[PDB]
Amino acid sequence: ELQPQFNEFLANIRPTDTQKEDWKSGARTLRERLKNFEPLKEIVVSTFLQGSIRRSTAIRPLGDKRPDVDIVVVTNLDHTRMSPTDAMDLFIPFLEKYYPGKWETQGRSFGITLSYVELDLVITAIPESGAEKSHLEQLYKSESVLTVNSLEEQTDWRLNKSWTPNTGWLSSAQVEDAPASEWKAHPLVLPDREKNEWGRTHPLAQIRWTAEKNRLCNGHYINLVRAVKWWRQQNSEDLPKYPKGYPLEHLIGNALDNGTTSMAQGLVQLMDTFLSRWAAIYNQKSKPWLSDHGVAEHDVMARLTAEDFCSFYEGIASAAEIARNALASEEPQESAQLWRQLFGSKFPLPQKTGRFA
Amino acid sequence: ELQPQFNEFLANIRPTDTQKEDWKSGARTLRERLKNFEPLKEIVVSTFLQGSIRRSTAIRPLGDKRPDVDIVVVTNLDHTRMSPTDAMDLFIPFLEKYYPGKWETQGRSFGITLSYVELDLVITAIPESGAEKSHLEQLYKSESVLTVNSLEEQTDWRLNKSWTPNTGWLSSAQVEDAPASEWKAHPLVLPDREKNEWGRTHPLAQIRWTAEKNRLCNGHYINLVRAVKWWRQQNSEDLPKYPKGYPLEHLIGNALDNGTTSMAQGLVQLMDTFLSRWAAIYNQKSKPWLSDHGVAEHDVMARLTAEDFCSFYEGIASAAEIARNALASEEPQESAQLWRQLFGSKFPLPQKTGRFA
Amino acid sequence: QVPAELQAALTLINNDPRMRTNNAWALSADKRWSLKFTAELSVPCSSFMPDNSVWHLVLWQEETLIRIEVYPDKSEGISATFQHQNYNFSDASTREWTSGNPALENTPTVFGRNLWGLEPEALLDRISWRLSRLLLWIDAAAQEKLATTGDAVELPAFPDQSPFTVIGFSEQIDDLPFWASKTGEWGFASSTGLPGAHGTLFLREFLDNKGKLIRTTKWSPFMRKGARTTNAVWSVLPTLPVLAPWQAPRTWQELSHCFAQCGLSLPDLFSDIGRSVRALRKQRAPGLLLLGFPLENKIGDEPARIHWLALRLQPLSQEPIRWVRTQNWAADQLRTRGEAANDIRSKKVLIIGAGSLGSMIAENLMRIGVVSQGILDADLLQTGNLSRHALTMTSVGHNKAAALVEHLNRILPDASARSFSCAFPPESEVAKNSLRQYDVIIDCTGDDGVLKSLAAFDWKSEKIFISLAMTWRAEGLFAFAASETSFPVTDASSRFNASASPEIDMDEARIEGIGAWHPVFPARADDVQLWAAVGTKFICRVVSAPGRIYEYFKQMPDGTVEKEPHEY
Amino acid sequence: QVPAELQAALTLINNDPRMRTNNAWALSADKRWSLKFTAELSVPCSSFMPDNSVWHLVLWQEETLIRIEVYPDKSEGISATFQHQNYNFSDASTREWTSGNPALENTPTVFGRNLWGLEPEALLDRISWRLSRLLLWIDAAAQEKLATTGDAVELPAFPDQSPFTVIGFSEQIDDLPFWASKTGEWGFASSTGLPGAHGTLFLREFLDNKGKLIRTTKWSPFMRKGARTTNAVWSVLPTLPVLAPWQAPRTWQELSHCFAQCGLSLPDLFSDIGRSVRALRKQRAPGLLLLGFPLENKIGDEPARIHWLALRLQPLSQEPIRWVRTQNWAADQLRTRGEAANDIRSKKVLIIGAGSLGSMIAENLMRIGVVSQGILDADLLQTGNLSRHALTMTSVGHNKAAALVEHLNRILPDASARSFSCAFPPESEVAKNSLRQYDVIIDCTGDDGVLKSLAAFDWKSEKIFISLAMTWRAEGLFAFAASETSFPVTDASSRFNASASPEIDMDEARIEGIGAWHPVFPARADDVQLWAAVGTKFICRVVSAPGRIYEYFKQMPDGTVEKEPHEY
Ligand SMILES: Nc1ncnc2c1ncn2[C@@H]1O[C@H](COP(=O)(O)OP(=O)(O)OP(=O)(O)O)[C@@H](O)[C@H]1O
Ligand SMILES: Nc1ncnc2c1ncn2[C@@H]1O[C@H](COP(=O)(O)OP(=O)(O)OP(=O)(O)O)[C@@H](O)[C@H]1O
Ligand SMILES: Nc1ncnc2c1ncn2[C@@H]1O[C@H](COP(=O)(O)OP(=O)(O)O)[C@@H](O)[C@H]1O
Ligand SMILES: Nc1ncnc2c1ncn2[C@@H]1O[C@H](COP(=O)(O)OP(=O)(O)O)[C@@H](O)[C@H]1O
Ligand SMILES: *OP(=O)(O)OC[C@H]1O[C@@H](n2cnc3c(N)ncnc32)[C@H](O)[C@@H]1O
Ligand SMILES: *OP(=O)(O)OC[C@H]1O[C@@H](n2cnc3c(N)ncnc32)[C@H](O)[C@@H]1O
Ligand SMILES: [Mg+2]
Ligand SMILES: [Mg+2]
Ligand SMILES: [Mg+2]
Ligand SMILES: [Mg+2]
Repeated sequence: ELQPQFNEFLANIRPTDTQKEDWKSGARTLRERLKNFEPLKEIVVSTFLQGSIRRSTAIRPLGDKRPDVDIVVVTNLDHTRMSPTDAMDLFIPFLEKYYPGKWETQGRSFGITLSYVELDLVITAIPESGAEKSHLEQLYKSESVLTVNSLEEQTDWRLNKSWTPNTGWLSSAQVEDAPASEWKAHPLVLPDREKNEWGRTHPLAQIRWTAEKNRLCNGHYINLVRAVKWWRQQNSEDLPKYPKGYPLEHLIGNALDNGTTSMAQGLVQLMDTFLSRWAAIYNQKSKPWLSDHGVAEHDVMARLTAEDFCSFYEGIASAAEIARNALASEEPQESAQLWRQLFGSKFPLPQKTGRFA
Repeated sequence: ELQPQFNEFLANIRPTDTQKEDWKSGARTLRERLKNFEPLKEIVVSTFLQGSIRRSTAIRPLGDKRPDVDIVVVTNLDHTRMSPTDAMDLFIPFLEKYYPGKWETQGRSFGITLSYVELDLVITAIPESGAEKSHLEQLYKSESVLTVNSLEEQTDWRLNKSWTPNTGWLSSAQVEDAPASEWKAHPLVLPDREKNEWGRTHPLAQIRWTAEKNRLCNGHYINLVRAVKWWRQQNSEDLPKYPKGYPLEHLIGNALDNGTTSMAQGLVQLMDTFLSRWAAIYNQKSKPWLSDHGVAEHDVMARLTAEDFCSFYEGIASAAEIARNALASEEPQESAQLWRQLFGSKFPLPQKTGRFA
Repeated sequence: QVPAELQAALTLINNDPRMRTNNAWALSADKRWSLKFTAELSVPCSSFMPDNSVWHLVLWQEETLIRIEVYPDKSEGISATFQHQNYNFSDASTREWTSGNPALENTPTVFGRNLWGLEPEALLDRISWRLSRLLLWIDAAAQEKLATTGDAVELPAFPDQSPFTVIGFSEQIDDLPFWASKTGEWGFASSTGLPGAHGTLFLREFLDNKGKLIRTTKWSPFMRKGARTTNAVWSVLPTLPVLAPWQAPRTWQELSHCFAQCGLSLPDLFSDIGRSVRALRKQRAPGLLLLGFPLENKIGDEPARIHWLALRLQPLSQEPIRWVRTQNWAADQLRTRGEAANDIRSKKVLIIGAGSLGSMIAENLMRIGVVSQGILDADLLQTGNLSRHALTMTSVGHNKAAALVEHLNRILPDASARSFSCAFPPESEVAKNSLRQYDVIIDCTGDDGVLKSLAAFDWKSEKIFISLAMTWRAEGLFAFAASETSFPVTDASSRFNASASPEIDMDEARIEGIGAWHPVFPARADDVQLWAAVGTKFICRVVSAPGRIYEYFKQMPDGTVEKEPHEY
Repeated sequence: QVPAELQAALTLINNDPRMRTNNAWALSADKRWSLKFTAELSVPCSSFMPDNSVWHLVLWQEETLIRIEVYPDKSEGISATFQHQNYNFSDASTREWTSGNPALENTPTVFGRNLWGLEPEALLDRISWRLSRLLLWIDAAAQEKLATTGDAVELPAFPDQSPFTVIGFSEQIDDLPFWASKTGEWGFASSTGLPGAHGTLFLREFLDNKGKLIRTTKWSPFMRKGARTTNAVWSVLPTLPVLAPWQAPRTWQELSHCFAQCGLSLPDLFSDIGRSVRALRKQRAPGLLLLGFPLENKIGDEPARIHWLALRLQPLSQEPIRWVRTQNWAADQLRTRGEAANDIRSKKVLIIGAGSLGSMIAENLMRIGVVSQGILDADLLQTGNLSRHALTMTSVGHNKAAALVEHLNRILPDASARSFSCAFPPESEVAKNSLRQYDVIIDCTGDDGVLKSLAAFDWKSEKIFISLAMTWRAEGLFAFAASETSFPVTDASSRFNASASPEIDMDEARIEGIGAWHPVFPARADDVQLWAAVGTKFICRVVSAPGRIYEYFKQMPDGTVEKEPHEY
């Protein structure tokens, strides 16, 4: 089903290597600097990478725009006493010292400008007390949480504190995931948009579910998410502003079925299932209700308007028509052109200098 | 008689030191290069400096103009057989080799352009044969002829082959001049303006007579010549183009009387004697006849027109009036201003950098 | 389990039309993966190389690099050593392959430029590259076309050569006829050890059978002062002693076979050496054997020089021969990495001032080719000066010129430097005559009295005068040059004063130390080195085109150098 | 006859209101012209200097310079030695003048800046200048105002000091209290001779009366390896032993008088030394006497350091005392001629690659102040490399790192360099831990594998990475710098490729020698030195302001250097 061309398209839509080394090195350096800072030595518990970068669901920005990298600093402060503004204000001297003239506070987060990437850090707190807090901190200080590699590189990654990176000379025991009784019922608290109250977040379960879904789909879920995001980018004029980001990924993950064989088949199945499930909601002019993987009392599509969902549904229907006619076509060039209609030009059609010392 | 102001004026009208080292070093280097040249090794006998530079009767050119330095190369060729053009053509390869793009042939001479001065060389020959030629060559290879110092520096200079430069720690025997039976009746042959025939010249007797006249005048003859030349330069508009150069110096030397006490007295006496001697010639509208020091059958004022002499006589009369009224004046400032009327502004009115290695 | 990359490599070998394989991969105790495979030829086979040749592909890793090497099979592989290949020796070990790995990285003329291309990074692509190069190499070896016209004559690989001991010699082109008439003659030779070096010797003189001097080698004054011990035997041969096709003799029997092929007899030579040693009571025992032969620099050219090989010194034994590496230390073979033009390398150079700038300039000139140098200085070296200087604490308390001359003479084997301990101008007339024998005069003193004395000195011939000096805080550089019989001082002073230079401020002038009064001028080592390099380039340019030249150089905070010239 | 210039000088002396003369000029056998003249004072006279002082004006010439000196009269001249003056000693000779010539060239504070002016060139003008300065000096000496607040404390001139022998010591500010409580105590001391130097010694350790260690001096590894011989005696004094006004004691009696003025007794000290020498059988005989005293750097300031003077070691004799010069080799007293900032002098620096650029950079860094350096290399030095390198033929056959470390340790007395003979990355974990103790990592290898290994290495902390390399034919220079936990290799490679650099052509690549195959890259010594200086400046600037920096440098035929930066 024109697999090599799809692989080339995926390679063309992924972030570059220079940016990759930039974000990895920046995360490590920030962790070391935060650890060595005396005023916040006891306060800071952990600093780990999250978001689309960690989940391998990011695309290359068009132009010279810097990619967004999401980092989380877990502390040991008590949210019942301290306001979010105070906790965020405790970190201003550190930024003024180590990052002079490169940091800006916006909303609930801090943004740091590096050479090729932009870091976005959020201050979070643990809402537990006693031995539960000790166990949570021990988990948050493990190698599973403190790894800078994406999910694509580590196909053996599991959410376990007894997990170690398996490295071979060319290519041991596969430790499985931890029971849900140890991490599922323990979320974290983070500031809101207005920094007036603390809400709940839980990213580790999101990462674990993404990894499990990719494993059950033979390593196609993340690439399909990337392809759908690129399609949204290409047809921006005929598509609404939202959904985008994590809600779009959640919709894609819900639509997909376990046991994906190839990319085109998965795309067709995704679009058809999306059309089938939300037809009743579409004809009633409403929006769906989807629960978050971490917190079961939250709605991911809470800030989405009904008209946005209707427009997205219409666009998905058109794309489904195109994909359906593309898959059936047996002529390779015609099928490739049909795919290029949606994905764009990046879908293909079937130096070291001398230094002395 | 305002002697220090006259001394300052003389110091102001003399050639600078940079030019002085330039011409001395250039003459020495040219002599060495001419000696080492194989094709002209036997031909060239001597190379010595002559002219106003040697006789200390030169003035500083106004502007950035390069002073004229006169050099003579004495050879052993036979003028009865060789034409002047052939003898001058024998030296073209040497100039093309050592002075590329800096030499130009004009009239009877070659002109070389140095950094700060301009050399003018003339090829000459000895018209004698036998032991006379040997004696003449021995004289021409002596230290008296091959010295680069001017007459002012060497007050003990004498025309003798047994003369050596007398140098003292702060301040021996004074050898006198050679008898006229050894050098006077032996001139040299040089090309003419059109390089069609050989004429006669004899510069050594000119230098000797200049030295003797300066000695008898207590070292004032050369300075008076310089002052008269500067006066000619200042009042150029009201004066004719000629006489200038050696004929002017000859007129000055003839006019002067032995036993000069001071500069102003000498100037007044010079002008008065000039007016007295040539009054009859002036009222008849003619020119005087003066014999050269070296060759007694030649007239120095041979190319001078009568009208030029008349105009020069009128200018000398006016200058004599000014000098006569200046000398009598007892007020120092008034006398200085009267002198400044003729000589000009240069007549006065009564840094090492740090280098490390 | 066999990893996927090795399976892909197996498929690649199977697919290739001119390659077959049946054995699978195998991991060794030394963490090396090996595979046995046969290769074919597209050219008529030769006696030395068969058509179906068996090889072993071996992959391993040392620190962070992955080594891919193909080794001949011990049982059904090639046995001879060709060009661009290591020695094919089979040892008594569990290894199934030999050590004669072809040097695929080297590109012979037969190897096409487009075919050679470049080396990839991925393991599989590198494997394909190596295999294609191996096929090209084996067909070229079959044709005996590995070395063709235009290629360099590389010496054959020698088995078991100590990587520490070195023997040095000096043979030039003009020495070729002298040895040419001595083909087949043997004699004695003496050597000297390099002082302070590790495992290095060099030849000094050549003798004959009865012990009479025939030739002496010229060295630097540092090397000339040494003990000469006659412990070598030399013999001139018609050609290079190499076995077919390019195999170096490993045992004495093979060397005797090569000698017989040339037309000589090794046992007769040994008997003669023993007899002559008995005859001469002074001689104790030679320890080294030197073989001399005419050698070319390119194939197709004619010999122009004699090369010597050394072996630790019977002809009928099968014992391995111990070889020692030899190097030619001739003048044209010392600076093949970059040298100055001949116009400046043939001049005698005198330098006045062995201080900061002068020592560095002298060292650079000695290192770039100028060997005839003289140094004029009369001061003593102190500990403080070593902050900006070219010598060390082992020269403290010595005259600057003498220590600098010794250091210069310890640089390269062709150095010839002289020292003068007097101050300019010298008093004795003999010293003046000795000074008047130089062609280029360089001033690196920064003193005006020296400039006046230079103008007051009678050089009696035309000379090239160069004056180099630095400014306050080493912010600039004055360079002046002229070509005359006498040095122009007024022009140089005027040019120095006219240039825009920083003013001297006593605030930055630090005192030389505690208990002292006089200050010192501020200058760091890097600034002085920068100006020394610039001055050396200026000297070379001046020598190329003599004339009245003045230049001023200025360093900028960003690290750049700007130049202001003067038009004459 | 008396020349005119001397007559004019006589008239000048006669005309001056505060000067008189009756004797005329006189020529000596040594070609010196001398004149006797009396001078007057405008300030109340002192005991040391009378009002009407008789002097002798002497003129002579050595080579091309004319010396003008005024010497005190032997009969009716001044007898004491003041500041800015040589020792006034009268010898048994035909000379009518002493040797106490005032140093008129030195400008004290009392000497007005406008009054001092500048020195003329003509003899008569110079004479007038010297005479005016002499009058100023004599009135200042009469007022005892030669040394005033703000002036440096110059040590008194010592009679008959050997100009060859030197004694070195190291005293810092923090050592002042330790000696402060030991005023009036005496003990023993040991010294060691500098290897290879001429007439230089240095102190090592200090003992007490019974021979027990109290203090040890730290030196470089080169100096630390030496034999210690206890042949000195030390004693701490309250003040500097100087006689009034600034006269250094010449005989033992004067030294005893100064000791009594301080409040001590020399004969008692000598008797105690003799008794203690008798008691200790191991001690043979001390040969030197060391006197320690607190010293200031400026008049009006307070003491902060201890200075030691040495004399060749009775108190009642009139024999002259032999003095030996002493120097303080403390870290702050070694580079008073220019040094780097403290930010880089306190960092531990590791350099990978002891080849051409690395050795020169290391030498420059050692000479400018950076003393804690480590070198990583595993190759051997050969004769050819000396064409562009910082070592000599005495290091051939050694590991590059070890020889470079020895050379660095032989530079200044405060060097501390280490060598590593392994190749990056090291195999042993201990070596990795040792490497992780450095702050700045510099790469001067020019190899991509090293760049990848640097990114593959776990440094466990934030480091400053600098990479320096040259281009083909040494026409340019790449400089890259970053400050991170891991080395960015992709960005560095992209910056290297983006820069405009000359292409590699094999025509200019000469073969390393005869009998070889591989070529070498062309580069002369001066180009490498230029780039090394530029790189050292770049390193200093990077350390001052860390960050992501890349720069490209290009040399031009005229001798200038241009720079292209990159904006991030
Ligand atoms: N609506 C949401 N519901 C639940 N989690 C959310 C939501 N928005 C954001 N998050 C969480 O916050 C993280 C950062 O949000 P962000 O908007 O930057 O998304 P993203 O997937 O990183 O975006 P992008 O693809 O534009 O780089 C997400 O990875 C997710 O874990
Ligand atoms: N008319 C002349 N009669 C005799 N000798 C002459 C005459 N013109 C020139 N000379 C000789 O030739 C030399 C060079 O002549 P030139 O015209 O250059 O005179 P000069 O005195 O050097 O001039 P200037 O003062 O312009 O430098 C003179 O010094 C003199 O010896
Ligand atoms: N940068 C972030 N890191 C982790 N979790 C986040 C981040 N941004 C948003 N979230 C989670 O996504 C959910 C949606 O947030 P949002 O739509 O901004 O709701 P609100 O406006 O009420 O904060 C929140 O519950 C929050 O926990
Ligand atoms: N450069 C010179 N060097 C020496 N003598 C010169 C020079 N120029 C002219 N003279 C002499 O000055 C005299 C006047 O020359 P000039 O007026 O040119 O006459 P002509 O035109 O007949 O040559 C000549 O007799 C000649 O000997
Ligand atoms: O210009 P040049 O070739 O002399 O410089 C190379 C220097 O760098 C050293 N080098 C190179 N690669 C390494 C590794 N991996 N480890 C240690 N040193 C290394 C060379 O030895 C040479 O000195
Ligand atoms: O920068 P620096 O002071 O070290 O350089 C001065 C060097 O020049 C030598 N020098 C100075 N003057 C002379 C004379 N007249 N003769 C010989 N050498 C001279 C200094 O000795 C110093 O090396
Ligand atoms: Mg994101
Ligand atoms: Mg974000
Ligand atoms: Mg003239
Ligand atoms: Mg002329």
